[PDB]
Amino acid sequence: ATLRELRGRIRSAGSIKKITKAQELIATSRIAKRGLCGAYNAASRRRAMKSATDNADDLIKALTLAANRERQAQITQEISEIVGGANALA
Amino acid sequence: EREEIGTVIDAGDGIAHVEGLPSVMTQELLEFPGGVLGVALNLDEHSVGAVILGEFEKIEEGQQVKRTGEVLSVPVGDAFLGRVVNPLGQPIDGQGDIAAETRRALELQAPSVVQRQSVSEPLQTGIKAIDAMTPIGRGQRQLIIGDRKTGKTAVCVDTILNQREAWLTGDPKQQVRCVYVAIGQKGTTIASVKRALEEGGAMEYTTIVAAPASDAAGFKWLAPYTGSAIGQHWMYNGKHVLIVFDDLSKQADAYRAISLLLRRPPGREAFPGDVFYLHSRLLERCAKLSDELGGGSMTGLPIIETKANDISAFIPTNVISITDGQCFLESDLFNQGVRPAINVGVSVSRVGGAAQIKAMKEVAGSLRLDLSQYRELEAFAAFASDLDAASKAQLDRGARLVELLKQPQYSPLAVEEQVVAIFLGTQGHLDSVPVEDVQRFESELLEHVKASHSDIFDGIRETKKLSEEAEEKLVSVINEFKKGFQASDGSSVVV
Amino acid sequence: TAGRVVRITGPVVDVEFPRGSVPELFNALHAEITFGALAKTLTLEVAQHLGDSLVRCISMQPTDGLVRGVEVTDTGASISVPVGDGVKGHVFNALGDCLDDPGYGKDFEHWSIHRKPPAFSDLEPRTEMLETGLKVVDLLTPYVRGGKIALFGGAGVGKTVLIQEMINRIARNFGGTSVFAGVGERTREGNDLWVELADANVLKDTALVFGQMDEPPGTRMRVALSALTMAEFFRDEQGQDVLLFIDNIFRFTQAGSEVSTLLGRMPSAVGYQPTLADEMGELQERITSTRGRSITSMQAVYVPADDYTDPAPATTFAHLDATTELSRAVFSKGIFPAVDPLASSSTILDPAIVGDEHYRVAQEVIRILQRYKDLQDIIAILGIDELSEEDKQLVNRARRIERFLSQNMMAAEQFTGQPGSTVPLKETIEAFDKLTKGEFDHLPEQAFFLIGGLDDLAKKAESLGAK
Amino acid sequence: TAGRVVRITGPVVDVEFPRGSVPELFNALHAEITFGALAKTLTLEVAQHLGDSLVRCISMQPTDGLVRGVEVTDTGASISVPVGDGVKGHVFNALGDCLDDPGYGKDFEHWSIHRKPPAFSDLEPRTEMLETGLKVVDLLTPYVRGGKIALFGGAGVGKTVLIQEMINRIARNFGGTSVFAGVGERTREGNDLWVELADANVLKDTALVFGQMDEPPGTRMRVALSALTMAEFFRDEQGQDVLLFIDNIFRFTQAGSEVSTLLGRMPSAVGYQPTLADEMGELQERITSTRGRSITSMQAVYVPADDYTDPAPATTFAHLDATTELSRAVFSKGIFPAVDPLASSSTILDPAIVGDEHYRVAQEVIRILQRYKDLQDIIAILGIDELSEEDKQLVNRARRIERFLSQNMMAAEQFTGQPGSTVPLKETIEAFDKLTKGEFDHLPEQAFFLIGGLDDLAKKAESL
Ligand SMILES: Nc1ncnc2c1ncn2[C@@H]1O[C@H](COP(=O)(O)OP(=O)(O)OP(=O)(O)O)[C@@H](O)[C@H]1O
Ligand SMILES: Nc1ncnc2c1ncn2[C@@H]1O[C@H](COP(=O)(O)OP(=O)(O)O)[C@@H](O)[C@H]1O
Ligand SMILES: Nc1ncnc2c1ncn2[C@@H]1O[C@H](COP(=O)(O)OP(=O)(O)O)[C@@H](O)[C@H]1O
Ligand SMILES: [Mg+2]
Ligand SMILES: [Mg+2]
Repeated sequence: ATLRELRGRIRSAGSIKKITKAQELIATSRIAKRGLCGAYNAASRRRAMKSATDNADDLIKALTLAANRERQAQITQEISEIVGGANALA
Repeated sequence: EREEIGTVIDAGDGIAHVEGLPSVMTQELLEFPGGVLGVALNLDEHSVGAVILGEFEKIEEGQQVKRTGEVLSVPVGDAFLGRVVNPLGQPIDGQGDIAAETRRALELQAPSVVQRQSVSEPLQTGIKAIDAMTPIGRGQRQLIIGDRKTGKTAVCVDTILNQREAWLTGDPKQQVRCVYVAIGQKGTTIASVKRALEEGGAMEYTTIVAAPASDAAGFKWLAPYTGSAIGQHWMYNGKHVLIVFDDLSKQADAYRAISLLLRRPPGREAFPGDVFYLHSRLLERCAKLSDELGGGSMTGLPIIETKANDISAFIPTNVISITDGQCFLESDLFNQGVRPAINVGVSVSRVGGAAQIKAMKEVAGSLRLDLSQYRELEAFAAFASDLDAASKAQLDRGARLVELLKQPQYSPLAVEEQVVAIFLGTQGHLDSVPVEDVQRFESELLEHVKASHSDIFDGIRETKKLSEEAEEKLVSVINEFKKGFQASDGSSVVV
Repeated sequence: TAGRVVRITGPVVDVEFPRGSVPELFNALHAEITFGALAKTLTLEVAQHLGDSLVRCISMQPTDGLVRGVEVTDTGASISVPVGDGVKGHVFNALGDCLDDPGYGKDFEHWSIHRKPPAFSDLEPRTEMLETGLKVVDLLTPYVRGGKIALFGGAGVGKTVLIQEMINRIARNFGGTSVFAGVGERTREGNDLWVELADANVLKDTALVFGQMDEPPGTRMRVALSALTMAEFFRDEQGQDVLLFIDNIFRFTQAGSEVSTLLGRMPSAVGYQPTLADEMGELQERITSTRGRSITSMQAVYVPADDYTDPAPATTFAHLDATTELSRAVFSKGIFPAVDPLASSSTILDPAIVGDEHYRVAQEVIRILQRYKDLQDIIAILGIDELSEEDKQLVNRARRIERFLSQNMMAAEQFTGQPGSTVPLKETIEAFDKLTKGEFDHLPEQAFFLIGGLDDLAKKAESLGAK
Repeated sequence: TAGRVVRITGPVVDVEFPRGSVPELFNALHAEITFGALAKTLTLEVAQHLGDSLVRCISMQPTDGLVRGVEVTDTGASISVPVGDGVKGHVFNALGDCLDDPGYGKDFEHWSIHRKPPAFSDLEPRTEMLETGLKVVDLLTPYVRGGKIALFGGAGVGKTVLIQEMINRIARNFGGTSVFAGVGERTREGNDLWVELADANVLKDTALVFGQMDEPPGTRMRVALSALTMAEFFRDEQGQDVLLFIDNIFRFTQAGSEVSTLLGRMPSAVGYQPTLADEMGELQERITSTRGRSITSMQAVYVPADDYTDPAPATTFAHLDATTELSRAVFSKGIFPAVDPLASSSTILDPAIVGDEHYRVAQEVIRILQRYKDLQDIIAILGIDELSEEDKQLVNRARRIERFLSQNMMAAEQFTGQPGSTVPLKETIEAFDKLTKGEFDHLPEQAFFLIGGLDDLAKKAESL
């Protein structure tokens, strides 16, 4: 279930990235003319959503690397089981 | 008649080991008592390992096995049209004998690299998404790949049904003979497919090779080759053939089963080291022959079922590498109402525009980029006012084009109708039409044009081009019909 | 001319026979265990001819106490079970012995449990809806009379409860014969079903065949064939409509995988036997209606580890006309039946068979739920307020729809304490048409949870202060 | 002294020889299938010595119709391919048989396909740049002489035209020749390539070696070595520069995996053959520069699951000197060759190799194009008006630079009547330095489409 969970997380992160990039562009437009504004309460929305888009990109990259490690490892483990059975039947 | 004989030395789950038969050939057909048939796959010093093609429970140690002196072969001829046969060419539809013109060995080599010519003739599927985005030419191998229940069989059946007008022309250069190979399918599923083909009058020109799920693994392994041999007989006689393999995943599973039972070394996913060879040998027989050999062709539509949409699995990877293009179907698109559920962003035809007629090539030129831009902009759907005019127009046009590519099942369209529909989409004639109405609008327009302006369709079909006069007449007809059309929200679609 | 045990390894026994007396494949042989505590008569099924007059067989009972060299007798035939109207109202094991009245059915006609499936020319596709009264089933996974229905799911998502629900709604008023095959499932569940059928007075029309999960692999392999042989007799000889329930068919496959390597077969992917699809094909293709002879079959299919890509359920999917796929995700939300509306399917859900209105409403429900699934991660991170107005409306509608697909079932009262309900198909279609238009958007979503029709909805809403 | 078939298991054939006549490893043996429909001569390749005078071999053709006990003849050598100038303009399979003219080249000199790389002392210790004359390649992703260039890009991006362009340039600029190795070649595409090269009139400059997809894994494994052997003859005996095209190298790796599985070897990680790295090294180390002559290779590389850490691409990229990615986006703009200047890379774009000025100009081009890519989304969604004036200046300059990376290619003369250009490296460096400095922003954009150096730029600017 590890690979399935990782793929679900990759899909979630991709959707979040798309939404945050759209919001960053909308904030760019609104600058020329809610609480997603970074440390504003504690322009700012544009920077916060650019940061969030970059963070989601990094998350997608890391999750994809983990997913590929898991995919390779599953192939290797499956082959190990198959060949172990074959050897024991040799 | 002084026959060479061997003896069954062991038998288990569809495999028999037979001593003797010193002169047996690799892949030779063998006869076991009770009219049981086997295939010699493993030849060694001690015995011959044989795949039993049916009634394995009849086999017993000590039974006499005879060699036939012949590798696997099947009868072939025109009489197989409209019939359902098993991978040995035997009818299973209960409709009597099939008169065979001749016999073909299943493993005859594919046409060579100098016995072909470039794929240049459209194989119209009648499905707008395919005929515009990933066109298929005669001689091409176009993989239909997707998860279960994504509409793969529906697309193949629609293609076969679309060949009916071509059949009725009576001209062998336009006619397409269809072979449907069912591998591992439930018998009533095959019956449903045949019923669908009969309703659309496709069994006139269609043969079904059936290897249902209850058949021996040998039959499932052999069925694609049998369908290929039947089709090849026509291909080498100047005919054009469309063969559907539904589906090659089941055939690979059957071959893996046989190989493991034969103790052949397993690799990734436990497949033998020649599964790629299995499918590539099958699919390279689909070809477009040169004029020296009669110019016939066979178009392959292998179907692959992915699990959780993992196209990097072993067998999908192999078949994707083998084929000339891929139609990826997706269940998420299917649930979104995008039917047929083809992912135009990842689907490809390497033959491309060479497989389209000029009119389709023209009207469909901008489709790919329009759809890509729409997919990029979809995030900004709710901010369309904030979008600049160009991006807003791109968003609206993409929505309308996505509606345009939708198609009901069992209803393929003629190439002229497809051209007119895509012309509506890509010439901005759907811009004034509400998205939710596009489909209906299109259908009605196509009805209208067929009722009173057939000359447009006639010009497109005869010339394969949309002339300037035809285009202007079509535009005026569109605007008049727009005056006539009632949007579901009541707003006029005029201007 | 008798054999003798040569090797014993768990449930697989090698038997040597005199040359010229090797039993045919699938023949039943008898061997004695004489140890007092475990004394019994083993039935062995011939699996392979190993050569040199040796056969590899699968024991039907545990081999504990079996001794090398003891006599093995060939019955000359396959395992055969009693058939006829007499099997109705009685409980049998995979070997045909009657459990509730031992010795009963000894004198009946007996049929071998190994049989070829119907000929292809005798097969007729079935397109006729079998209305259940369950909203989600009737709307999104309509069942087919005389067709093949499966309930897929991981462990403990409600396959058995839904099987009992379908016995309640379909078998109770059935005008034909019912066959229930317990394949490798809990003995307690079998006793519960037996008692419940006796209470409902459905037992008199039902033949029960049990091979429980505690039996050796051979029994779990053959019990389905035994039940199916009884059903086939009712289909082809008596010529009446038959209901066939199997819980759980996956056990068949699992049992086959448990003896595969002991039978000397190199394992396939994911540890399954190489013959997975072929054995499943034999069995499943026997489970079918033929022209004029109806078997409505309903199979519970266990999905190992909830992994729907697992080869067993993946291979099973091709054999069904309708599939209700149960989801752990839906279960954990408290939605019962835990049906995944997006993944489930039915071959008769198209306008031609079910009509334009039903098809349209079902497609709209699926589209809304798919969009909600797409939006769930965004709602989890950024919150709902960052959606567009239309997406917020769709999310509210989707939450109400997903809750309204849940239903208080008759078989679930033992768990909720709430009595069940039945919803007519027309009412279901109208209710979901209203829901997809937002006609109930003003009611609290908790008003839609585990109810029947629109009257139940109104009552619960008033109980919640809405209307 | 001839052997006999003892076991047949698909493409694996066990053969028994008399005690003292056992063939050496990798020897080519010949057997006959006499059944009329499938009649053929099988080539087996000795893979293992099983002991007791048995050898295990991989059949190069399907074994259907083979009979136990048939005679097996030892040729006394490994698979050997014809070599010489005669192989140019002709199509061969992995065994040296001519496909376009059966029997052709049987009298040529024949070289064994199993050869060692140049001796360690015979190698050139310093990298060199293969000046192609194409602006984009020369400036941003210079190719290494004797190195390996990965090529990427789906159908329809101008990949075949780029291959034809490189064939042209190696033939006309370096006086060299080309060898195309279709590893796991689709027969339709092999035929298409043959006809297209004949139409382009570059077939005479190139030898085609096809190991087709529908062949057993052995030929798909050995076809790359066969093409490499022809290229090695051209480099070492005819003293020519050779360009060796391999499509697809991943299919060579996968055919190796299939063979390894067929021979009963236990798979390594992710199912590949245990000797994956050794096989790839044996292939790739033969592609080098030695004694003043070089084989340069452009190799199509498939990446499973887009996973660059997958063992096959990971092993292949240990040997790759440059990467050229062809982008549908660039192609759609009419910029040919459609090389994606940002995704493409070269390991010799360093000051120490190409010089300081080249490095500086290339980095400036990359920076401008990257900033343009960043501004692209704003341009598309909010419009170019929203951008600051400096952003507009950068957009104009970057658009001119990216159009100037286009060129009129030799192979493009057959579609557009105009001939191609060869821009010297110094000219490209100075032209792009001026372009980055902003000395042509006034000139119209179309002036930069499909031209050579600065003379062409001035000519087209005045013609507009
Ligand atoms: N264009 C379409 N429009 C609407 N429904 C469609 C369309 N194409 C297919 N369907 C429906 O989708 C469902 C799946 O179709 P189909 O059986 O062809 O898919 P599949 O991928 O081949 O499935 P399987 O896994 O059963 O082989 C069926 O109900 C079919 O009627
Ligand atoms: N419709 C339902 N309503 C309430 N609880 C249910 C319902 N269905 C199942 N459950 C709970 O989940 C458990 C699993 O049901 P069961 O059908 O036995 O699982 P499986 O899917 O493994 O057969 C039940 O024992 C019950 O406690
Ligand atoms: N530099 C160019 N000038 C003119 N036309 C080109 C150029 N590059 C590519 N094309 C056209 O684009 C098409 C695709 O190019 P090609 O290299 O054949 O793609 P692929 O190799 O992927 O099939 C060709 O038909 C060709 O006519
Ligand atoms: Mg299908
Ligand atoms: Mg249960």
